Amino acid sequence: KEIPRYENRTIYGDIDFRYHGVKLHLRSAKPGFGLRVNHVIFEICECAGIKDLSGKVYKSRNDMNIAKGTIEAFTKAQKTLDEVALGRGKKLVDVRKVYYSS
Amino acid sequence: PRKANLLKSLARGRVRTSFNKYNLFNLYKKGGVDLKSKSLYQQKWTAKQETRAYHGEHLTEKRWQTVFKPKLDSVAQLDASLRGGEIKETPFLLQTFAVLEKRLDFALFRAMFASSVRQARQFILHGNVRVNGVKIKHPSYTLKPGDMFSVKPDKVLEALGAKKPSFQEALKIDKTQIVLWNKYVKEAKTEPKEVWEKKLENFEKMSDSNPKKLQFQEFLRQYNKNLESQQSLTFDPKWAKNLKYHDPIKLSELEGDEPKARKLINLPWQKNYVYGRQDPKKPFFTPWKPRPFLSPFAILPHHLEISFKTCHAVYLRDPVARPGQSEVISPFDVPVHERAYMYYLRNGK
Amino acid sequence: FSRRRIAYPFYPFKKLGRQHPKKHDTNLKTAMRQFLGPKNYKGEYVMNKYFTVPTNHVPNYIKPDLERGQSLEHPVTKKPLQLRYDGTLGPPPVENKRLQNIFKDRLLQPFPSNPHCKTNYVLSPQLKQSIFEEITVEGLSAQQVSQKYGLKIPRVEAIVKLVSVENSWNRRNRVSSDLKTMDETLYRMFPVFDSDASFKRENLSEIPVPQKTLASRFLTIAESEPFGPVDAAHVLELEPAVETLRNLSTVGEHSSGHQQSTNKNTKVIYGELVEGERSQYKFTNAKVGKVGYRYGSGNRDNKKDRRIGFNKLGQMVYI
RNA sequence: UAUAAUUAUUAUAUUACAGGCGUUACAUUGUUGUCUUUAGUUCGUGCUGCAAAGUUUUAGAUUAAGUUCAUAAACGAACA
RNA sequence: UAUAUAAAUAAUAAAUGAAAAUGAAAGUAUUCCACCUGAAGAGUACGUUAGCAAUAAUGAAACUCAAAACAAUAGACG
RNA sequence: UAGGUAGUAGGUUUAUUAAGAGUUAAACCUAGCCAACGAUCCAUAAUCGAUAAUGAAAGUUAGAACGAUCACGUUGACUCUGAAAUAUAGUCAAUAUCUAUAAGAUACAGCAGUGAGGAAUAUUGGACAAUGAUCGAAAGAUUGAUCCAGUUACUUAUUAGGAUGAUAUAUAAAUAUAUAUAUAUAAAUUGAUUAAAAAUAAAAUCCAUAAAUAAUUAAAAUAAUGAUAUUAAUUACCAUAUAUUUUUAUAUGGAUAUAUUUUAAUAGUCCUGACUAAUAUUUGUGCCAGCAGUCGCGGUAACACAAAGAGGGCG
Ligand SMILES: [Mg+2]
Ligand SMILES: [Mg+2]
Ligand SMILES: [Mg+2]
Ligand SMILES: [Mg+2]
Ligand SMILES: [Mg+2]
Ligand SMILES: [Mg+2]
Ligand SMILES: [Mg+2]
Ligand SMILES: [Mg+2]
Ligand SMILES: [Mg+2]
Ligand SMILES: [Mg+2]
Ligand SMILES: [Mg+2]
Ligand SMILES: [Mg+2]
Ligand SMILES: [Mg+2]
Ligand SMILES: [Mg+2]
Ligand SMILES: [Mg+2]
Ligand SMILES: [Mg+2]
Ligand SMILES: [Mg+2]
Ligand SMILES: [Mg+2]
Ligand SMILES: [Mg+2]
Ligand SMILES: [Mg+2]
Ligand SMILES: [Mg+2]
Ligand SMILES: [Mg+2]
Ligand SMILES: [Mg+2]
Ligand SMILES: [Mg+2]
Ligand SMILES: [Mg+2]
Ligand SMILES: [Mg+2]
Ligand SMILES: [Mg+2]
Ligand SMILES: [Mg+2]
Ligand SMILES: [Mg+2]
Ligand SMILES: [Mg+2]
Ligand SMILES: [Mg+2]
Ligand SMILES: [Mg+2]
Ligand SMILES: [Mg+2]
Ligand SMILES: [Mg+2]
Ligand SMILES: [Mg+2]
Ligand SMILES: [Mg+2]
Ligand SMILES: [Mg+2]
Ligand SMILES: [Mg+2]
Ligand SMILES: [Mg+2]
Repeated sequence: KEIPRYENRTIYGDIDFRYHGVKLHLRSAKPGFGLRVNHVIFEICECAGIKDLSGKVYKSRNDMNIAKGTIEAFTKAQKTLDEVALGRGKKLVDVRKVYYSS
Repeated sequence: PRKANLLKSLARGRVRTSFNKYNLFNLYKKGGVDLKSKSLYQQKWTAKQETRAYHGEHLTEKRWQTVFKPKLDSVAQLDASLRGGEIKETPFLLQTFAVLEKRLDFALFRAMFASSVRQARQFILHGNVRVNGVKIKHPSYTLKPGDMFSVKPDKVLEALGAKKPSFQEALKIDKTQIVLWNKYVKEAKTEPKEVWEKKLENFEKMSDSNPKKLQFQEFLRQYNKNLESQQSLTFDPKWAKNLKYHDPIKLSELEGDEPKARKLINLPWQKNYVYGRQDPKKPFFTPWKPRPFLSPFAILPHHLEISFKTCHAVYLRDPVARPGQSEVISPFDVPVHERAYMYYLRNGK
Repeated sequence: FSRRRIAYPFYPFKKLGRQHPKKHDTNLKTAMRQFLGPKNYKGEYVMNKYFTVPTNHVPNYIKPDLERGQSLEHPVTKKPLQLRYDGTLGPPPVENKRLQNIFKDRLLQPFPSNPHCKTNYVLSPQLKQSIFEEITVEGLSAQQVSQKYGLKIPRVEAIVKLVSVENSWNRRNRVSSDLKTMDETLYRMFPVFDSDASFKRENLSEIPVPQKTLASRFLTIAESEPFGPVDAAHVLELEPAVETLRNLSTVGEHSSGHQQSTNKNTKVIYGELVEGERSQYKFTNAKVGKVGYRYGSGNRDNKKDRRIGFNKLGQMVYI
């Protein structure tokens, strides 16, 4: 599949998606934060290219369900900035990127 | 600190902040750090082993954990947009072991004043260093931007110079040197033609590698072809007779007396001074020469500026992490430091 | 799957087999012997290509991956040698193409497994002397020197201070031949810094990242609405990045627009000194509530974070 | 082979065991009886379920027979 | 006796769910009340209250253990 | 613990105090007051911080140590001084001990120390030199407050050696500068016959420092006063003159025949089936001896018991 990443580093915003019995609470991270997440999610991220993340798993902690849930969450739970702007008719600006611009 | 117990063991293969030949070979054969087929704890453990082996070997883990600072330092370039091209990712987590670089021990080692951080520690504790003109005996002294520190020049020459051979080692080396020189002259005198032609053949292929090219040219032009030419590196038979055999070395009477044994040695490349101990008063190999296996470890840090003319350095700033380059010098790739960083964040939980 | 693995070289090497019971050798030891080569009567491993030190301003770092572990070369011919069946050494049957062409980045990289570490450039003595003169003799600003030569302001200040030390050590005629040999040897060990070349020049547009700019923020505004760096500064409540770059350009000692006269408005009284007194007193005004030692403060003497400092003479003092 | 040498056997000893239809088919190899001339037992790729699994190996019929058709996530294959 | 609106029933989409399944809810939300925090001890002992009585309400702790429990799958068995 | 309260809730006056107030004493009324968001009663506890521990944080714990507040000085009540005492006063009551046998004295919750209790917590130490406190016009006197030292690894920090290092012999005609020195002899500890090591580990070599002895010897304190104290620190000859981040050199007078004292380095403890880092194998017992935080291991394959080799943490 294809996973959208914010600056090829982290997810867009926070995710609170539920897979069957697994409650995935994932939140974005600062540059250079590191993967401070459960080992299953850490492996999925390291293979998918995510470098900074933070989250906690609630209710069931079955490894396989966690892996399926996190892949799905990346795929559909999150939404890119461009898609939000287009469907909204508004402009979303990254303050960090525009502060360091020319 | 921790006692040096099997620092340079081959089986473990750990790389240390040292110029030692065994350490160099371990670095040579390490072939990266294996992290496949390991549970996340095992990967974290291997990373801590390797990083702690290199960075802060002498620091106790409790001290290191207290010193370890979660917040890392990085620099952002405004001119990135001016170039208008793809930018290299910033290696943020290569600055995990950057706190140790303020210490005077690491500062000396990076500045190529001591062969090892342990040697830097001993230099500091023995009163051979001065920070801003104040002599500091404590290795753990932390430095500030714009600071100066100096080391006694003799100590630096000892660190970066070859080991001084003992009396009997030098005497043996001289005896065998005379033995081989006598062979060279005898073979030159017996069949001068073949010796000269092979000497010229060696002269031809030199690849700007040794300084004997200009010596040999001066040798020839000193007495051969002062004004004549050939249509020059020409053969002469006089030098064969001019060569004189050197007297042998008893090695049993000359022992126990350096001045007496030193008057007999008259080698063309070593006159009136035994091998290595030209001036025994100095602690290093006199005349001074770089120590063996110095090339792979000679690195110029960016956070320090060094003047070997006077063994003075300036602490420009703390190491930083620019796009595509990290100022912390380490033989471990970014993932290893990532695993180590996430081990120490939770105290190894 | 974790197991203890002896750090055998990844590259192939001859492994000892049927051996005399009174040898007591190990595969690691023979690997080192193969890598180093013969040790002569002088204790020098001449064959190993890393025994010597480069004199051509190109660092000679380890390339185990590219040379497949063949570290032996003729000292003069500088051509590869490998062990044969007979136990002697000689040219390899084929030439290693990877060693033939090496990228400049790999040349400057000392450690094979870390491509983020590079060795800085040694500035020529002429460049240091020119910087010294321009700062002192010509009375220019270190900002100008940094801009022309591409160095940082801390670097140029370090250059001038070290050159002053060198001059002092020189007019005392203290520098011996050994130090000159050391400098000559190490000078040819690292590349020289060419101010003309752009890719050697160091970037001068570097800013420390404030904690707040590292935190992501997002605003939803009319698409037409233009958003610029200054608006980002307002919403992030930070000084504009260009302005911060300008500010740090003036913090240099010799840089333009520098002044440190802020602490010149405190009432300080020096007590009178009479004969025989071994000390003098300075009295500095300090407002009540802002001066003195707190009552009931924390006692970290017996804790892991105890404060340890140094005095003027350098003695370790429990601050 | 040229009275000798070598070899093979025999006899007498001894360390040394050999020997056992003694126990254990509830330790076994091999073989055999009954279910049994009974029609069952499994694998590769695909698909379904988060998964153990399932499918194929079946609605309905036919055959001595998962034999052969009809529909069907199934398409084939192996021991029968 | 075709057309529209309400209610019940039965089968479902989406959703929820550990699944079986629910499907004007066991879905999307809001408000209020009651109850649960491993098994065994135990709704037991003691106290109190009320009843003619059988009893009803309230209701512990000590000892022991890494158990205990639901849905569904594949066999074996009847 | 389901009802509690009876000066109890309130009103009016008088009395003491500087003062309001059923706070206390006296008189007359009203019939109230608390209570299932927990009264009354019972048990427990000294309380808190800009203090200590922990966590991402809200929080949770301790109340040792620094500081703040309260109560007590064997137990209970009362009284004079004062603005303030139910005072470590006194009286009285109670308890235990002692000698002087008396309306007698003491009560180590002041310092040091002793017996008991306990798994467990120190010297019957030096000085008022510094900061305070008391008396005195002052000189000064006292100060177990306080400052120091001793026991204790209870806690924290620093130090507790760097570089080099896999063998020793014998041979090598009798200064244009060479060089990949090359041959024979002997030995080679534990495990093993190669990815099975112990092991640069050891020995040996080069160079330092600690400690000792010599000189200076500040500063805590000045007018003088130093318990700590055999002070820390510096020089390894002392000091004067010159250049000068410091450092160092130049060179003069004081003692020697072209120097200027000596000099090293012996870590314990836990674990190696998984959670959990630790593959180099071998021996003993055989559901016994035993191990174990959880799963569990041991009845002849024990990676788990007891050990050797090797290894992994903390130090
Ligand atoms: Mg799991
Ligand atoms: Mg393991
Ligand atoms: Mg038998
Ligand atoms: Mg029989
Ligand atoms: Mg049978
Ligand atoms: Mg059988
Ligand atoms: Mg699936
Ligand atoms: Mg069937
Ligand atoms: Mg559905
Ligand atoms: Mg729900
Ligand atoms: Mg439910
Ligand atoms: Mg009942
Ligand atoms: Mg059990
Ligand atoms: Mg069931
Ligand atoms: Mg059946
Ligand atoms: Mg009144
Ligand atoms: Mg009253
Ligand atoms: Mg009354
Ligand atoms: Mg109550
Ligand atoms: Mg109490
Ligand atoms: Mg509290
Ligand atoms: Mg409390
Ligand atoms: Mg207290
Ligand atoms: Mg009292
Ligand atoms: Mg008492
Ligand atoms: Mg009282
Ligand atoms: Mg009394
Ligand atoms: Mg006492
Ligand atoms: Mg104790
Ligand atoms: Mg006093
Ligand atoms: Mg400690
Ligand atoms: Mg043996
Ligand atoms: Mg000393
Ligand atoms: Mg044990
Ligand atoms: Mg056994
Ligand atoms: Mg165990
Ligand atoms: Mg054992
Ligand atoms: Mg052992
Ligand atoms: Mg150990």
